[PDB]
Amino acid sequence: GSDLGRKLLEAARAGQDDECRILMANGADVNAADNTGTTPLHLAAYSGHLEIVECLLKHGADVDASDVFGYTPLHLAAYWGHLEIVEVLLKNGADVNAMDSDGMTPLHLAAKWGYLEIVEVLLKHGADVNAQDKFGKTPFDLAIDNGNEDIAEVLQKAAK
Amino acid sequence: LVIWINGDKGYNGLAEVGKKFEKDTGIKVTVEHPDKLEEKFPQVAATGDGPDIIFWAHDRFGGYAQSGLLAEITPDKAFQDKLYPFTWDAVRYNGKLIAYPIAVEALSLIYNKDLLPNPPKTWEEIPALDKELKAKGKSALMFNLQEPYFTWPLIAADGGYAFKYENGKYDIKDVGVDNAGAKAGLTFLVDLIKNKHMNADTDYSIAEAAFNKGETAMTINGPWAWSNIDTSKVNYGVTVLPTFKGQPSKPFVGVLSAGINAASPNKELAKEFLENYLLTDEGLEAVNKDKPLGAVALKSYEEELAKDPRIAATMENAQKGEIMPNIPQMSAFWYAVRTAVINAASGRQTVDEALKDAQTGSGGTP
Ligand SMILES: [Hg+2]
Repeated sequence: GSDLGRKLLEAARAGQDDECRILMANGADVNAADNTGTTPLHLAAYSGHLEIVECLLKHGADVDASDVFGYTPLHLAAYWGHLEIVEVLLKNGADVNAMDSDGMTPLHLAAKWGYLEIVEVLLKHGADVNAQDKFGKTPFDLAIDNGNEDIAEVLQKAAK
Repeated sequence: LVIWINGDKGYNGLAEVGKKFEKDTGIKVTVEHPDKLEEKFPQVAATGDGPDIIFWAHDRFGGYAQSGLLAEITPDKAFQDKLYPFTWDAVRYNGKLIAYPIAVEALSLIYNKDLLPNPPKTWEEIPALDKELKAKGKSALMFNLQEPYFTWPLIAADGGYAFKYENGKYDIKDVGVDNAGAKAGLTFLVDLIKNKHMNADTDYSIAEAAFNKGETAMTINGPWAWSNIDTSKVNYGVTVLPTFKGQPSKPFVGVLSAGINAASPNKELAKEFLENYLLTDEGLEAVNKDKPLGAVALKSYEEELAKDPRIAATMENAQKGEIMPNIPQMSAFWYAVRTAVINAASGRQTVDEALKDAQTGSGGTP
């Protein structure tokens, strides 16, 4: 995307829905990506701004774009506790079991940081509870290791 | 007595101690600060010339000693105890002491007391802290991620190390770059970047600019940076680095040391100037007045300097840090690890891949 692309990435990161609107109106590439594979939808899902995410998706943003670390927008949305964003990404065909370089999935991330309601919606869309990461840890194991009580129980019930 | 000390140190103050000696002994004392003296010394000392005493960071002296440029110093048992134990570990080559420790420097955690009155005691809680601050349009932590010197504190916390040290001797072959300790630390660092708590392109100027204008709650830096933060008028504090996996961060320690030239006929005479005229409360203050030494190796005077919490923090982190190997092979370490961290941070290589290369590149084995 060059000049406008870099600006779009910055607007997405900073959660500037207006700037994003203006940049896209000036021909900014919705699927622009920097050297690390980071796209506007990644930074938008990280910014926690819903309107921008919905805007990027409507312009043809790829929901399952992976960065160099194997992170999709869904990974960032879950990790940063943006429930509404997680729901929109999944609604737009996000891979719920997307796995990063270290075998981490959105469920692992949501389970790690106590995002109960995000764990629920993820499980609702078929999140794999028996998915082991590079350390052999399941999302349940992460819930236990981080003292997340209510989430460890839900993941247990789901497993059984 | 001819002495060489860098121009950025308080050489005028050291010269006052020189005036004292002369007036208290007779022998004249000249204090010079030639351009690029750390490179000039090994060339001029190889011809049997140079100064009687050389002041420079200890890390350089191991190369000097290896070429027999430095006379072995013989501090009595009583003198050893006047200085902090670990400082002597920085002036040994092949188990023998080749220099007197003068001052000590190490990285500390610098924080904005208005944005973060309660600085983190652990690395593990920074992600949560950054999440809270990002709501306010700010970040928890920004520091130079381009140089191993700045990222090693974390990488080494859980058992990483440059070269194995014991009995004043480094093992060129025992490198602790790709051990479980190093991989755990760098993985945590990369995860901070992967989750966007930090940016892989953050360098010295970017981190400095961000902290001094109140955009980030924390940074990592040394005493040299304080002066720029004072001018920014940010209400900052300097404190112990966060722990990782219950382990203290291990910053590299730089120890301004004074060596005696092997070609000097005034060995025992230089010993009296350093032990009884420079390494005292009076001697160190005379120098500190001209240009702050920061933390010092002399217990008595350090305890007075430590009334400044920033200096107290510097010493605390130094005591918990890793003395910078003073051996030439350290050039290989800097070179290899610098590439490994930048590559792991950018995803160009995985942690395991990056540190394996660094282990080999530093001269070690997997
Ligand atoms: Hg947009």
